[PDB]
Amino acid sequence: DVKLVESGGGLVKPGGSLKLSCAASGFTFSSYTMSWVRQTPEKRLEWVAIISSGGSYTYYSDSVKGRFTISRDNAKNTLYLQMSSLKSEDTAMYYCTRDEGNGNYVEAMDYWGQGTSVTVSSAKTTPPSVYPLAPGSAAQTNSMVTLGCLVKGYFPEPVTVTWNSGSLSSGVHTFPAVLQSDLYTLSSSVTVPSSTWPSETVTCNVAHPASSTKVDKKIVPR
Amino acid sequence: DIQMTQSPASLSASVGETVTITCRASGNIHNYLAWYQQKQGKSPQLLVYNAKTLADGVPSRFSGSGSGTQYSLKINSLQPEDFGSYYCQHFWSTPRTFGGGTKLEIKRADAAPTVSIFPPSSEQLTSGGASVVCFLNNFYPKDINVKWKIDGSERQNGVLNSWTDQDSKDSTYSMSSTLTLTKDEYERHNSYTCEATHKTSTSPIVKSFNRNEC
Amino acid sequence: SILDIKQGPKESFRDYVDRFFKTLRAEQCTQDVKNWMTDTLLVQNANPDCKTILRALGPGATLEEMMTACQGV
Repeated sequence: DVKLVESGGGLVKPGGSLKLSCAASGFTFSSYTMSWVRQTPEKRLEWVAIISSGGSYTYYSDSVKGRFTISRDNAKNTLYLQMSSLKSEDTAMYYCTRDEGNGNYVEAMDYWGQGTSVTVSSAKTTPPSVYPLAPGSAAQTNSMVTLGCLVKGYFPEPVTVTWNSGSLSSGVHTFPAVLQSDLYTLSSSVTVPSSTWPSETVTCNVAHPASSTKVDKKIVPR
Repeated sequence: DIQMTQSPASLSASVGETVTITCRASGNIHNYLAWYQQKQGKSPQLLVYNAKTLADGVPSRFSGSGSGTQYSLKINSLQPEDFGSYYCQHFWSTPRTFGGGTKLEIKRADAAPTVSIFPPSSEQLTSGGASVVCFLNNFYPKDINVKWKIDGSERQNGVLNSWTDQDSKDSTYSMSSTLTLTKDEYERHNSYTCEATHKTSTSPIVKSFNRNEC
Repeated sequence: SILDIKQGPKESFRDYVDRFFKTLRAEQCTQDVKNWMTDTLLVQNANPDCKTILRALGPGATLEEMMTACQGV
């Protein structure tokens, strides 16, 4: 049962430094060639760097050459990526990856990690503001009724929205966040049969780990 | 270097249909090509390699074919678990480059969206900002145009839209839209209106409120 | 003799490539044969670790690229 587990992702300022690593369990580590592969916010995947099973030999995509350094501690069953001189453009999910064992040349990347996210930007960390979205005085008649709450002006990603401590999953929609110069804004929506609105508490829970924020909001009518 | 071009960028099919993604290299690869699968919010899984051979535990409905410079991937009679993204990469020359990727989504009978307009909260006004929010939830075909009418005439200034991924349960889409203003700008009008014009019907879905209703 | 040239465990692939083709000139067989030999010998006789990476550079990779891949750190 082969596993790759990356970690060390985080927020870093342009021209900063950060070091990703990947713990391999499952197979003889020093028997394989390894890589780091990234996926853009857009979702274009770009191979970045590769390394000898021994470790003394490396190779780099032009796009990182001389900025990034790949390495492995074979005894620690670990692969590393040292990043320096970070471009905003380096903002990606970084994937740790194994070259398959069997072809004369490498014929596939066998296995992937799950990835850690790296965001490079200068924008400072910020706690969100949660405001409720109650459907004010009008509409509503329908069997189902929609409520929501908006999570405004925070950085960086991610945020975690939940309705009544998770006990209202299905019928929820949390919208992808939107960068609004230096700051994120996301909204989320629940729908509930309206005969069990006001007189049944509906609260959302907003978690912003990056700045130690837990927030809840009753959804008081108008 | 060798570059990979994929297409389509996206296509959407129905369970049971057959489908062909293609892939095209700037040089020859003499079959040194692989295809990865990526389901929403998961990491890529190798699915085919050397153009033709399937990775282990990949159902047989998948075939790869091609030679020289154009290769392609085909899925016979789709199953729900096949919908996602698809990337090809080559293993000939040294930068192993990737196709742009082909996004595969599920077809289904058209839904109209459920539109919900939301005024600002008092809390927010207290801060100095106002945002009027619109949910356009759970519709088929992915596209809609939204239209914001302050008072009666349009406004295209401070709008901001977000789109969900194809719903896992029910294969539909939703959209959030957020018209933002100064508390001060906001307390200067009456109509606030949200117009969703969408395939499902001719005349738009209109939802509005007046700032007077307490 | 050519069978004897093999890459040292810290010798960079470049200098090993000079030794090889030096030696290869010295031996006397068809240009044809000496090319076959290269094909068998040169990648195969690189330091065990270095082939690892060479294996991953793909078939298409040039010498120029290999030599780069296989200098030190």
